[PDB]
This record gives sequence, C-alpha cells and structure tokens, in this order.
Amino acid sequence: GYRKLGRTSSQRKALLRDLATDLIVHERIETTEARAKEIRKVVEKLITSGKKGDLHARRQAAAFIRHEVVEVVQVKNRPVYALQKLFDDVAPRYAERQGGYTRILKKGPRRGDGAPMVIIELV
Amino acid sequence: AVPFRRTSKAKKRKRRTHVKLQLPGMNECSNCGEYRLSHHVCPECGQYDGKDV
Amino acid sequence: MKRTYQPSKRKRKKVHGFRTRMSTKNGRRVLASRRRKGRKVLSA
Amino acid sequence: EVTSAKAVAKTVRIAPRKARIVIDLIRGKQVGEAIAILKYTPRSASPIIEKVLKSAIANAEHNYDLDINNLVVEEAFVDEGPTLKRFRPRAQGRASAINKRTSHITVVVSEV
Amino acid sequence: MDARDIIKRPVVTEESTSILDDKKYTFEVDTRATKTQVKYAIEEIFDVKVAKVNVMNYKGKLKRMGRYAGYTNKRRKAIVTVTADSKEIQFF
RNA sequence: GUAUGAGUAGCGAAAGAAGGGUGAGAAUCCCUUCCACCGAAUAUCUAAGGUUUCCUGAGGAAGGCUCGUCCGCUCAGGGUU
RNA sequence: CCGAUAGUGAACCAGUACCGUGAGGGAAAGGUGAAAAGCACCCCGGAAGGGGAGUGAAACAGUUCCUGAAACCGUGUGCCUA
Ligand SMILES: [Mg+2]
Ligand SMILES: [Mg+2]
Ligand SMILES: [Mg+2]
Ligand SMILES: [Mg+2]
Ligand SMILES: [Mg+2]
Ligand SMILES: [Mg+2]
Ligand SMILES: [Mg+2]
Ligand SMILES: [Mg+2]
Ligand SMILES: [Mg+2]
Ligand SMILES: [Mg+2]
Ligand SMILES: [Mg+2]
Ligand SMILES: [Mg+2]
Ligand SMILES: [Mg+2]
Ligand SMILES: [Mg+2]
Ligand SMILES: [Mg+2]
Ligand SMILES: [Mg+2]
Ligand SMILES: [Mg+2]
Ligand SMILES: [Mg+2]
Ligand SMILES: [Mg+2]
Ligand SMILES: [Mg+2]
Ligand SMILES: [Mg+2]
Ligand SMILES: [Mg+2]
Ligand SMILES: [Mg+2]
Ligand SMILES: [Mg+2]
Ligand SMILES: [Zn+2]
Repeated sequence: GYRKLGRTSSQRKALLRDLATDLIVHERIETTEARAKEIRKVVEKLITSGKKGDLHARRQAAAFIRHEVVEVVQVKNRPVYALQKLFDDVAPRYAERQGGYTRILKKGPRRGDGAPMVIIELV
Repeated sequence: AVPFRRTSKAKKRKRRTHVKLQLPGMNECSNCGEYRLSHHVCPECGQYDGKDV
Repeated sequence: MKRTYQPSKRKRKKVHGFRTRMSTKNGRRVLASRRRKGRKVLSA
Repeated sequence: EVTSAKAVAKTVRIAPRKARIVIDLIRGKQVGEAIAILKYTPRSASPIIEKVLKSAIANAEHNYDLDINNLVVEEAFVDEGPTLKRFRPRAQGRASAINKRTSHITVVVSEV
Repeated sequence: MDARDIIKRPVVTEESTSILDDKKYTFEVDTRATKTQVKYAIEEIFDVKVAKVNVMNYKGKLKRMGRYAGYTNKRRKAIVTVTADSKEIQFF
C-alpha cells in the first residue's frame, strides 16, 4: 500500500506537492528517510508526463505542480515557472533512460529529534 | 495500582539487565581510512561508493 | 469563572488607607500595634 | 613516569543515569575506536563524554609524553553532583517536585 | 529656590544633543519647580531669551545589586527652546 | 537529606515545507517562496488593572515543560514634551 | 546559664523574604587561610571544568572553603550462584 506520514489526507496531499516541486526546482534536497521514500514515486510519475509532451499530459501535471518561479530570464524580463522547466528542461534530459530518475543517499541522525536524514537528488 | 512493597536493590538491578544500548555498526572508510556507518555517506571525505557527493 | 480579588486603586485606599485608620479609635490601635512589631509598612 | 592521565568534568547538567548508559560502551576500548563510538551514538551525552575523553588524551601527551596510538580507556565512571530543586504546578492547587540533576564525569587513559 | 537651585545639571545623550542645533536644551530641574520658574531661572544664568519650556516626570527604575533591591532617583526633565534673535548655550 | 514506583505518566485544543545566512553547535534564530488558519475576529482604538515588561548594544549560569546563536530572562545605557 | 534544630522569632541588611482584601501569620541562612600570599605561565575546551607549574605548614584548605558520620549513588576485585 502507501504510508501515512503522521498527517491527515489533506495535509499529506499538500506535503507531497511541495516536496515534489522542490526537487524539480533545486534538484537536490534534504528530507527524512520515510518522507523521501514517498516523493520517490510522485516525482518519477511526473517526469513520465513530461516525456509525453502532450497538452493532455501538461494539463494533468499542472494539477500537481505548485505555481512558483524557478528563475527569471530576460528573453523582456519574463519569469520561468516550475511547470515550464519540468517539460522543457528536466524531461528532455531523461529521453533515453527508462526508469529510476532519482537516487537516495543516507546521511545520519538529526540532532534535534534523532530523525534519519537523507539526500534525494534528481539524476 | 499502588506499590505494595518497595523494590530492593537486587530486584531493581535485575530488571535493568536489558536497558543497555547496543554498539553502533560502524566501518572503516576505504578512501580516507577512518570510521563511518555502513550504507552511509562518509562525513569526513564526503564520499560514497568511491564517488564524491 | 471569576475570582474573589478584583483590584482597584481607589477602593484599596478608601478601606485600608492611612487616613482611614486615623479617623477611628480602633483604627489608631491597629497602627499602634503595627509600630510595636516594627513593621516596614503601616496601612495600605 | 606516570603512565596514565585523567580529566574530569564537574557538575555537568546531564543526569547521572542518562550518562552512565554511554560510558558503558567505551570502557576498556582503544581511544581511536572510543572516539568513533561516541561520534556515531545518537544520545545527548555523547558530545559531553567526548570532550572529557579528548581532554584526557591531550594532557596524556603534553604533560607526561605518552603515545597517542597506544592509549586505552582504562577507567570511566559517572558520579553525582548537587541537584537543583524545582516545582511543577499540578491540578487542584497541588505542586510536585522536580529534580534537575548534575553529574561528574571522569575518564582515565593509559598504555596497553 | 534660587536660580542655581532650580536647575541642577544638563542632560548629555544621543537624543539630547541631536536637538542642540534646533536651539533646544535639555536640563534636569528641581522636582518641585514649575514650568514658569524654569523660564526665569535660565534667563538669570545664561541671559538668553526663552520661548518655551516643556517638562516631564520620570519614575525610579527598580535596580538590583545582589540580594538588595531599590529604586533610583525620580527625575524632572525640562527642555528649553530659545528665540532665534538670542544667544546660544554652549554645552561644549 | 536521600531512595522505590522509573527512564514510567506527562510535555496544556491548531499545518507546515524547502532553499540561503549566522554560528563551536540549528526541526526550534534571521531572510525568501509556496502552503494553511481567523476575519461581528485570532483585526483597529480605548478605560480598569499591572508598573519599565518599551528601545538599542552585549550574554547564555538559572527561568522557557525539548532546543536555542533566541526571549516578556541577565548586564549596561536610554526612552513618556 | 545556651553554644548555631541550642540561646531572643531574628549571632548573617529579621518582623526581612514569603502568605492574606484586611486585621494578621511569619521563616531559612555562622566557620578559606596566621597573612589573599585568592592559582603568573603552558595544554584540551565556545565556555564551564580540568591536567601540569607556582603560593602556602596543608590546595584531598581553591570563593557552603575547619572537621565531614549514616541513608543514597558508583568502579575494581577474592568466594558463591541459571
Ligand atoms: Mg478537507
Ligand atoms: Mg466598601
Ligand atoms: Mg498592608
Ligand atoms: Mg488554580
Ligand atoms: Mg505634561
Ligand atoms: Mg509501569
Ligand atoms: Mg506503558
Ligand atoms: Mg503545546
Ligand atoms: Mg494606569
Ligand atoms: Mg523587547
Ligand atoms: Mg532548556
Ligand atoms: Mg556566539
Ligand atoms: Mg539577544
Ligand atoms: Mg530585558
Ligand atoms: Mg535559631
Ligand atoms: Mg555545627
Ligand atoms: Mg501583599
Ligand atoms: Mg588550574
Ligand atoms: Mg579556567
Ligand atoms: Mg598541582
Ligand atoms: Mg611547596
Ligand atoms: Mg583553624
Ligand atoms: Mg570540607
Ligand atoms: Mg561515606
Ligand atoms: Zn571517508
């Protein structure tokens, strides 16, 4: 099945959407072990939408990605959003690799509460 | 719901036989040659599987 | 709910103040016996 | 010739019972391995015990001129210190006692 | 009081000296001195022409120095501004 | 004064996440973005009451039901026309 | 006659701190050393705290500091124990 992360079905839905957007924007983040074993599935299912390139696939992924600016370019300074980067930058990278677009590296316990922290990175 | 008799020293020491904590599963690093946890990124030389991370 | 002590600056001086003790024969006896103990504060 | 060195941390805020559980791991081990054990044990007493062990090694070579590579943790024990007495307001007007305990930590290193 | 008894000492701080160029001078005066007495005390000592005086009362701060508790003195602070066609006071 | 119960009960209504910064040390301090809660109030004034708790610069022994580089806590200067 | 649970409630900033709306109730708390000579300097540590060196008759007299019992908490070991 799937694991509940100490929060109700509404907090859990929001938590997975913030963490999946951060991995797209930053490509390398600090989380806990259980919290990273879960976004390992919602992110790779999101690259697969980016590898389609459809309008149907883009509209389906737009219901999950948060609306935030990755960075601003002067093409005319126009911002670039996370959905644009997923479909134009991140997805074309893995046009040949079938699966496993992420990897997890263990770091060690956290001082405050002893939680096990890991690196999840987008390669 | 209330202790009938106070606990002696021997009985209080027997119960704490199992309240110890185990030894960490540490290992010698291949690159920098010092201690680290298995299946973990080395905190000193910052390497795992022979590649810097 | 609500408690027994409801502070008020005026209500305290009008009942326990110095000029209230000095106005009665038995109020001057309270000050006399508090001076006997050598208490730091007389009246309120 | 002394052949041993010691360091003491007096009136450390940690409670004696919570520090004795970490001392029991490093007793009788080599100082090279004993430092790693305290580094990879996720308890609050590990940083405190690790500075006492490192200080004992420090004056085991500056004061008595011994080898860092031959030292072992010969002795390690935790004593008690003066406790701080506090209170916690409980229900229905009653108060309960709280003991903020301290401890003394002693580590002795020597040759093998 | 006398002129020298009403006025005690100037106040030299960051706020006090930031208004010297505005022809405003801050003093510590007697606790029982009215606003009008401060006006004529200044003109007797410094021979300036006084336009306004503003006064305020300060309480005493509760201070501790080890097992001992007490209060500092209560202050009365006066700010004197002078007419533009008059001399100045040199705090220096 | 110190034990046993015992490393046991509890830690006092609630949504947080990531990236930078400071630092000996960061889930807990600062900044940014996203998300969430109140909105005849959990918004704005003002009496009573409390008396310096207000501001700035340093601090981390004790207090803060954890942590603390932080604070309505400690020290020194100020502030009410 | 007492000698710091004694002797005044108070040998110490005591009718104080604290408690109560108020009248009122009301504590705990003495001892470094003959002399501060109260640890220059070095090492670990952010600090606290330690290990040397030094003062001292004594530092196992180092800022609740003469003496330091019992409960209570530990480390090592000779004999016994599933
Ligand atoms: Mg809902
Ligand atoms: Mg009345
Ligand atoms: Mg009174
Ligand atoms: Mg109550
Ligand atoms: Mg006025
Ligand atoms: Mg039980
Ligand atoms: Mg249970
Ligand atoms: Mg809470
Ligand atoms: Mg008022
Ligand atoms: Mg403030
Ligand atoms: Mg704390
Ligand atoms: Mg600092
Ligand atoms: Mg601060
Ligand atoms: Mg303050
Ligand atoms: Mg007595
Ligand atoms: Mg005696
Ligand atoms: Mg009172
Ligand atoms: Mg020393
Ligand atoms: Mg020192
Ligand atoms: Mg010595
Ligand atoms: Mg000598
Ligand atoms: Mg003597
Ligand atoms: Mg003694
Ligand atoms: Mg004894
Ligand atoms: Zn390594």
